[PDB]
Amino acid sequence: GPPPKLCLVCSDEASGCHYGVLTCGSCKVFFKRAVEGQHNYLCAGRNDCIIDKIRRKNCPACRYRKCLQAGMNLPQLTPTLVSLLEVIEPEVLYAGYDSSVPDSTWRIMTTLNMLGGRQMIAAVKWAKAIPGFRNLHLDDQMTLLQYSWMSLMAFALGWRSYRQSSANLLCFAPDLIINEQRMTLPDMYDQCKHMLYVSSELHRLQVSYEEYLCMKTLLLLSSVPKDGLKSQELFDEIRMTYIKELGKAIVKREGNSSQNWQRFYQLTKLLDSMHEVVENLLNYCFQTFLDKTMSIEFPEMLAEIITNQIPKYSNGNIKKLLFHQK
Amino acid sequence: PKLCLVCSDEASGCHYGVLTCGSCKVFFKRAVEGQHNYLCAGRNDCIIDKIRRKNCPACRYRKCLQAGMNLPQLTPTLVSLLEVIEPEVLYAGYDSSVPDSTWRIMTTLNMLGGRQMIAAVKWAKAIPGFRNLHLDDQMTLLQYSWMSLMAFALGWRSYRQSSANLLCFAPDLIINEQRMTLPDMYDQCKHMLYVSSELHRLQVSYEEYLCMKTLLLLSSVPKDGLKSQELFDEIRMTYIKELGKAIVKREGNSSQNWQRFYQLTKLLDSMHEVVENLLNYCFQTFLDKTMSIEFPEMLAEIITNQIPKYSNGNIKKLLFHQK
Amino acid sequence: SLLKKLLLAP
DNA sequence: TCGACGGACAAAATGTTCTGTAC
DNA sequence: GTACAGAACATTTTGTCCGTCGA
Ligand SMILES: C[C@H](NC(=O)C(C)(F)F)[C@H](Oc1ccc2c(cnn2-c2cccc(C(=O)N[C@@H]3CCOC3)c2)c1)c1ccc2c(c1)OCCO2
Ligand SMILES: C[C@H](NC(=O)C(C)(F)F)[C@H](Oc1ccc2c(cnn2-c2cccc(C(=O)N[C@@H]3CCOC3)c2)c1)c1ccc2c(c1)OCCO2
Ligand SMILES: [Zn+2]
Ligand SMILES: [Zn+2]
Ligand SMILES: [Zn+2]
Ligand SMILES: [Zn+2]
Repeated sequence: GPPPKLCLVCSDEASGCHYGVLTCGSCKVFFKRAVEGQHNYLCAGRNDCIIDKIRRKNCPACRYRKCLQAGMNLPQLTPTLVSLLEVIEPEVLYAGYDSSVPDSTWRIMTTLNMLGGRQMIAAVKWAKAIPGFRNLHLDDQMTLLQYSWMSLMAFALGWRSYRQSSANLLCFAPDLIINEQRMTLPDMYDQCKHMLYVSSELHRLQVSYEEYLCMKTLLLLSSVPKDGLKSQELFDEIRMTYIKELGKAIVKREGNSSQNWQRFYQLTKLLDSMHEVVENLLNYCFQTFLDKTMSIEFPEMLAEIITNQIPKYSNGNIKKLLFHQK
Repeated sequence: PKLCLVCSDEASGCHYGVLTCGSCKVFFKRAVEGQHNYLCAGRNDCIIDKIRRKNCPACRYRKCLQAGMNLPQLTPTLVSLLEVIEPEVLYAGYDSSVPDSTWRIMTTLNMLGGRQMIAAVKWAKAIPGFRNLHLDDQMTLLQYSWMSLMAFALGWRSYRQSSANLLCFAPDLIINEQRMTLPDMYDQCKHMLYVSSELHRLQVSYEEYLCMKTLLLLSSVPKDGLKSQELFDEIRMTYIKELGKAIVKREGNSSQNWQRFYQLTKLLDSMHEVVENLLNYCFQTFLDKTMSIEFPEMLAEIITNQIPKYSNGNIKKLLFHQK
Repeated sequence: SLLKKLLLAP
């Protein structure tokens, strides 16, 4: 008797070749229902759930994604670079926000700056753990963090907001969530909308965890001094490694020759728009820092980076790296 | 404001030691009695919220045990008129039996867009108090807001016919992800996509959309002022009050209503950058002698007459927030 | 020098 | 009187079998 | 005489309404 054919989606015995792909009966009708049904399936995990006979009812967002990766229409104890990135991912920090007291723009922005300072501290220890960062010069390491701190904070905040609040709210910390009430507070709305674009794009693109981990490391290596770095030769091969790393994460995710490129296009196109997001986020942050009348509190760590950055952008000595235009 | 310690849905009482909703009470009592092998598909940290509680039973059962569970109308309103004069949906006339092209898609959409632009003229000609304006203002307002009206109406159709994720241009021509990554297409779609995303994010009403689109027609004015500025200013604040009336018909809490007006008028403001960015690519394409995409005469006349107005700075874009 | 001291320390 | 338990009933989500139809 | 699409029935999993019973 012939060896049982397997479902390219849930690994249960396949009933035939349905919708172009060797699929089972349960997977076939799930796919016809997802297309015609008009659903905005959300993932409780990180867009990389395991789809098998036992867990196919588990996630319809990842099962409907796996039907498109297999092609429907109408060992592993060898660490990889991204397995290290996952393990060195900073923990969730709490804002220390006293919810038993009424909100205010000052108290909210001060708390988030004081929190952002601690997030920065972790972002330094994270950078040290990235393979090859401490191989570069100290003046380069200091520069890379100074230049890309806002890309790392708005990217990690955008992903936390995507995952935790369906991409509707900003999830700064478990205790300080900028809700619809807090967003319409004075001087809040416009800055929050920039952070929300990051979350809204990660939502539209259904970014997977491995893809996110690679895009984040690539964001640290996205802004360079106009003339270059002390160890620029090394910087280039390090950045090139994580572009190949991103491409590896896109191969698992898409499972198709032509899909692999259309995907790389969008993620790298988002990585480009991150320079415009950070351009706008820093314009308001710098204006607030210099605004003596607002008098919002910035921590000793963050204030130091802000002062040593304001005349570097206004100098043009910042070569923003692009994947698509230049 | 009672919230479920497991799924964050409105809790119904203190069930099995913890404040939970009715759905989690029976999930827990079921999961305990039925000796189950609940396997997690992620990293055993799945998010358990109202929308995703059905997803990971392994993580929901873990969250349950963590929380500490154990065993006569005849008078027409202004907005009722806008509902009647709202234009019908048109068909692109796209033959899907032939492979897609950037040229074929942009040209079909320009052709349909020209017809949608004619329907905007009949629609504006029927807005209460719009016909009352001077004719050289009725056509100035139509020319300034033409892309604002089309993007907002497209955004509403995309929001309504699915969610933010795609561009419902015509019942027969929808722009999916594989279509969006065609040459030159991505950047222009990105702006349209934003309009559907905000409409979705805000869960905008039809009565709210109707009012906002009328305010989008009355959003741009000449730098040297309109010939009927006394009347335009009066028509505009009538529709601003009308938008407020349509926000009243929703929730009804004073601060909720104020905040909703803040968010809605913030979107009406952002439409000026969305249209500025949509026009930069449109005008670039219109002049391009390599792409050769054909625009209908209806839209070519507007593009031609709008390029030097845009440069001269004779467009006073109105703002609700003036930040 | 506060950012430098965070980098220098092990 | 209120509030929680569980049973009874219902809705949502998933899966199988039967049928038509093209070879 | 196989092999699929879609409809029809079916099962599984999840959610609500309600009467009971102790306080
Ligand atoms: C300096 C800014 N100040 C101003 O702009 C202003 C407004 F005060 F002027 C401050 O920025 C941020 C930006 C991200 C922030 C925080 C605080 N937590 N997170 C965060 C959340 C989740 C993960 C990570 C993260 O980086 N995690 C790991 C480390 C690297 O890997 C992963 C960081 C502060 C800000 C303050 C208040 C704001 C605001 C912006 O925008 C909206 C209105 O209120
Ligand atoms: C002029 C643009 N051309 C360029 O910018 C370009 C590409 F040539 F450069 C053209 O714009 C539009 C904009 C909206 C359009 C159309 C066609 N239908 N609708 C539409 C849908 C739903 C409702 C209404 C509407 O108005 N309905 C009622 C009537 C009045 O009241 C409400 C109108 C074309 C465009 C072309 C191709 C594009 C594109 C943009 O964006 C993405 C890439 O492909
Ligand atoms: Zn299957
Ligand atoms: Zn999933
Ligand atoms: Zn619950
Ligand atoms: Zn789980």
